Amino acid sequence: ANSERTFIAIKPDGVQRGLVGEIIKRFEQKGFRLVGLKFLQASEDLLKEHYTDLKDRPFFTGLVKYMHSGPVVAMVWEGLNVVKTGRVMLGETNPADSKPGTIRGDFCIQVGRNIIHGSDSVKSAEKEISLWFQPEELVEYKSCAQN
Amino acid sequence: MANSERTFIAIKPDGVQRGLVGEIIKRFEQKGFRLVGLKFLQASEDLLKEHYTDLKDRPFFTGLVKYMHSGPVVAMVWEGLNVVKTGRVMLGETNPADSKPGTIRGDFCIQVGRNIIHGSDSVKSAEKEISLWFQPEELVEYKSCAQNWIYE
Amino acid sequence: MANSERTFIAIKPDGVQRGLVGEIIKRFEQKGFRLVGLKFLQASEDLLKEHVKYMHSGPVVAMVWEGLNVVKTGRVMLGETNPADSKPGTIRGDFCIQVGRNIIHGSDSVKSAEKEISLWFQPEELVEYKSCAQNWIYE
Amino acid sequence: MANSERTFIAIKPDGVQRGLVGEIIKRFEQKGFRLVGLKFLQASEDLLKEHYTDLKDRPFFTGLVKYMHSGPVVAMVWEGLNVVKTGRVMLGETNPADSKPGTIRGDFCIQVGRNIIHGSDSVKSAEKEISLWFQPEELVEYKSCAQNWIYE
Amino acid sequence: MANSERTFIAIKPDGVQRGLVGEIIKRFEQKGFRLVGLKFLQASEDLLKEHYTDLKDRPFFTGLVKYMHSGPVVAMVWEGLNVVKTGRVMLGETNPADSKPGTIRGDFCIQVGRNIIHGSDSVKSAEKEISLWFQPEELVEYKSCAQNWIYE
Amino acid sequence: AMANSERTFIAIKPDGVQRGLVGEIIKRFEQKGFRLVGLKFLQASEDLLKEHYTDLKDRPFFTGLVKYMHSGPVVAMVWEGLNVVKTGRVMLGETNPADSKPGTIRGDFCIQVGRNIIHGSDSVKSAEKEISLWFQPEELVEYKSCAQNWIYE
Ligand SMILES: Nc1ncnc2c1ncn2[C@@H]1O[C@H](COP(=O)(O)OP(=O)(O)O)[C@@H](O)[C@H]1O
Ligand SMILES: Nc1ncnc2c1ncn2[C@@H]1O[C@H](COP(=O)(O)OP(=O)(O)O)[C@@H](O)[C@H]1O
Ligand SMILES: Nc1ncnc2c1ncn2[C@@H]1O[C@H](COP(=O)(O)OP(=O)(O)O)[C@@H](O)[C@H]1O
Ligand SMILES: Nc1ncnc2c1ncn2[C@@H]1O[C@H](COP(=O)(O)OP(=O)(O)O)[C@@H](O)[C@H]1O
Ligand SMILES: Nc1ncnc2c1ncn2[C@@H]1O[C@H](COP(=O)(O)OP(=O)(O)O)[C@@H](O)[C@H]1O
Repeated sequence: ANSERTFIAIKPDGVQRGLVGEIIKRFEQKGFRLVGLKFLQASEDLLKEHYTDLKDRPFFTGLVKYMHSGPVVAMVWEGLNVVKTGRVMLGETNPADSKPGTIRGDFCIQVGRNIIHGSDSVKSAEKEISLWFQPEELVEYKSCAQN
Repeated sequence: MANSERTFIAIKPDGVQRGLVGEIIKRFEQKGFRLVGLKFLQASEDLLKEHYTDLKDRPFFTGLVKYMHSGPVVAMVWEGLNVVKTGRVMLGETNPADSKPGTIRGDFCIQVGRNIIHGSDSVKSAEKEISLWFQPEELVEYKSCAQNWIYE
Repeated sequence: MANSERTFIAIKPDGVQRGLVGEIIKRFEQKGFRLVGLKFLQASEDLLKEHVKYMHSGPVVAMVWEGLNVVKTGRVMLGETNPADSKPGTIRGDFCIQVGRNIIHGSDSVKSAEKEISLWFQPEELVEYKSCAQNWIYE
Repeated sequence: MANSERTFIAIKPDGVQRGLVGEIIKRFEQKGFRLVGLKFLQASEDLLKEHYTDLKDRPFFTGLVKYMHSGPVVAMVWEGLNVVKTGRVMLGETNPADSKPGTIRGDFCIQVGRNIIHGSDSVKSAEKEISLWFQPEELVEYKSCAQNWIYE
Repeated sequence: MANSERTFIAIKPDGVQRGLVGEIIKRFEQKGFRLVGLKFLQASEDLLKEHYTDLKDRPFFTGLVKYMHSGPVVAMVWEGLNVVKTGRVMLGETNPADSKPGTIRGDFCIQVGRNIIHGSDSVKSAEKEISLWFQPEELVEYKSCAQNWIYE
Repeated sequence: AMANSERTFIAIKPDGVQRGLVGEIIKRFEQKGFRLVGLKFLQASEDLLKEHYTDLKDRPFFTGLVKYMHSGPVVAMVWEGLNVVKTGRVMLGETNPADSKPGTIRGDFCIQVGRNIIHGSDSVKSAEKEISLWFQPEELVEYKSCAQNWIYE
């Protein structure tokens, strides 16, 4: 359980508003280990697969186009309960319901521009990780402290 | 439009005296709200009693006005989607002991009589407080750049 | 005297070794509590504080903070005892992962605070001073 | 009287647009200077040409006034010992590429035409800038509790 | 054209291990530079020997390569006016003891053998280092909204 | 060899404490990589302060300096690291805060030379004198951190 991994993606608005370092800092100071990190403009096919459970939803077409309008930071973090805690750190889906102290609570307002994505479960994490990262891009090392 | 709601935020004299003006403003800037009005003044007793007119019959009303008059305040107007209620969440609760960490009052103050900040509790009180503290000429209009990334 | 309530906060070795001492003290200063005691030591015979090896393996920063409801609010600022339910914005919510390797301790109650303060601090180490912003904190 | 020196500090439109108002204010508050005046406005073209009258024959003067008029600015007056000279040191240099890390311009901007902030370069120019931008009632007098620990 | 200059910035393994990645990135974001490339990897010894090829005859070369290979590094490309020279200024000096407070090396490290960050020293070095560490398809290309307020 | 075990004495003056800057100052030394060795909180007596500032006893500001340093509690610290004495002074700034640059403690947080919030040993000689004056040897704690492997080669 100490080696659980989650997928975190900084959406284009978050990149455009200069929030990459702030977001990464919150995961670092929390104690989670950085495993994968890349910067890319996600293709429309990749995004449709990423949000496949929401294709019939009314906001899907605009969601895929907005996630394609700019580059994203794709990340993998490792640690105990990182999936659930990552979701807690992110906030709620609607930033209006995200508490102060959370990433979405502190830094954004509207649900269509909520700066960050996080996996909802281990099953979604393993699917998102293998979708966004090849296995050789995931680094394994012993981060300090921890123990 | 919904993305044009406005609220009134005031940094109370204890928040100014303790050097919290920048910290408070920064929270509204980084959240994505747009600064519309900003002034710095020592509010008169008449202005404060009209501001707190719904509390005229509370036992703490006289002490409230005297403390709000004991020093300068920062009066502000912030604009954005749901800015009134979201502003209240960012401030915390009336009693800072009920304000959770991460809120302005939860992080920076202790006692209900010195809660450093005020925020409009409703849209109707907001426009009432805005017009009370600001003239229409003092409210600035500008399209910031990141609104394409703040709103759809 | 209401505003004169005191609590005992201890930074455990993981907090010290991860460089969080100043960050933790800052959260109490910016909140408005008054620093009363502050010392640095490797603790032995910790069998009185608890009712032991990890607290003896390294250094502990022991503090005494004063203010209205400092015991209750101090525990709010630390976060829940498990870091998995601790909210972002709290000390444990921001910096802590698991329960065993905890970074910080805070007094459970006023009665516990009085006991822990008397055990860890001599009376000569508790400094009384009037801070300037305390009349802007209290009514 | 030396501890009562005042300077004029203005956050330019790019500074407001990029959300640096609270950050800039925080640096002056944490330094120990006293906030005296604070207002938010879109400066008229006459006010800006008067503000930059010593540069009217420069090739960039026209673009400077237009850019300064392109958005709202935050006008400020700060008080303290050597606040004019120290204010310039905290801002950095005219070209952000010459501004050192730790200063406002060094930390936050890149090119001279977009250097987010203005500060008076002398007591004389500060006196003129403060009168040009502020009315006398907009300057607030108060004693902060910090001053006994800031000045001997 | 000048505003499209690019530099290579690497966070060294000690910087990654001490939890400084976000701090370092934030200094480049808040300054106004545009992130162009970003990757996380454990660099091979041959990559590291080519990167520091001008130092192959230095007595510390073997220890430098081993240390740079002992953990994963964060590789980055940043774009902006004078980003190469300004990146050096933000980094500090080779010896952290000569790096001023406010710089990355001056704030965050102590020993020359563990100075947490690398940055290109020249435009020629940056072009060599960028193509050494990145492939062209990894260099992302976009119009940051916050760019009409950074550049004239 | 033991160059990384050099120690300095840093004291947060009463104005630094009263203005709520204790956490800010400690953080700068922590994030730099220096190791906290000693830490205490006390209202230093006049006899202690006069010994601490003995080289200044004939200066015009000596009596005011001792009185102000006694008017409230100070945070006394010992920090350890390579060249921590000289580097600590750089992190502090100059005697006059008006000559202290942004990014330094005195440059960011204070204004006047008489209220410069912090003290730091000006030499290795001064440091061992100041450390023993304010601290007994059993108050100096020993530990090694995970970061030491990444701060020093
Ligand atoms: N009502 C909506 N309008 C526009 N976009 C939405 C709406 N609801 C969700 N989205 C977008 O779809 C993304 C995925 O939503 P979902 O997976 O249900 O929540 P979460 O973001 O917590 O995983 C969100 O990040 C958001 O940007
Ligand atoms: N019991 C009390 N004693 C002293 N002051 C109080 C008390 N209750 C409220 N106040 C002050 O009156 C102000 C207005 O009260 P109210 O509008 O009910 O709270 P809020 O400001 O959270 O909306 C508060 O900001 C607080 O500073
Ligand atoms: N060569 C230039 N190109 C574009 N803008 C300039 C140039 N020189 C100065 N400016 C702008 O005009 C303002 C006033 O210039 P000056 O008073 O000399 O600098 P400072 O504001 O640092 O005192 C500057 O802050 C800068 O924004
Ligand atoms: N004297 C030295 N001893 C050990 N390592 C060194 C020494 N000089 C340089 N290095 C290492 O080699 C790297 C490259 O050296 P150089 O290119 O001269 O410095 P810079 O990184 O400042 O451009 C440095 O960042 C440092 O980590
Ligand atoms: N001219 C002065 N007036 C008042 N106090 C002073 C003056 N010069 C120095 N002091 C105080 O005495 C302390 C010791 O001075 P000194 O050791 O020479 O400087 P530093 O503290 O930078 O080493 C200073 O930190 C300062 O607080």
